[PDB]
Amino acid sequence: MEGLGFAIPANDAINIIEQLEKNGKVTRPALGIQMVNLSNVSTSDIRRLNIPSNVTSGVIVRSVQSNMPANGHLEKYDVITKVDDKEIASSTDLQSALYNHSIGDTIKITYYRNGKEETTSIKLNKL
Repeated sequence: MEGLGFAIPANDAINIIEQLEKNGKVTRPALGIQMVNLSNVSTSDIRRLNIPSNVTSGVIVRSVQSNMPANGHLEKYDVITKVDDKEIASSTDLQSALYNHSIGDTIKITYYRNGKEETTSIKLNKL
């Protein structure tokens, strides 16, 4: 009967020489990806897509960082047409808007590959 354990925390070497002023975690947010509009939102992009109407053209990735998200979540081209339930057209427009309002906020990117709809959730890094 009965039972005694330990209830003792980890060791403490105490070896710090910096006051710092920030936090830290395992996985952090990222959004350092370069993209470009299909063609400045033109009729040519419409036919290239399939049969849009509410979107009309969009943005396509052409430079992934460490090919992390492109590893599978998205293709090399990654043609995103929707972002955070919002319509886009130019990488500079969506990038500026995102970095403008809602800092460090999480958004959902919706792209299409060979007529195959594919959406993924990604969190933008603040500061």
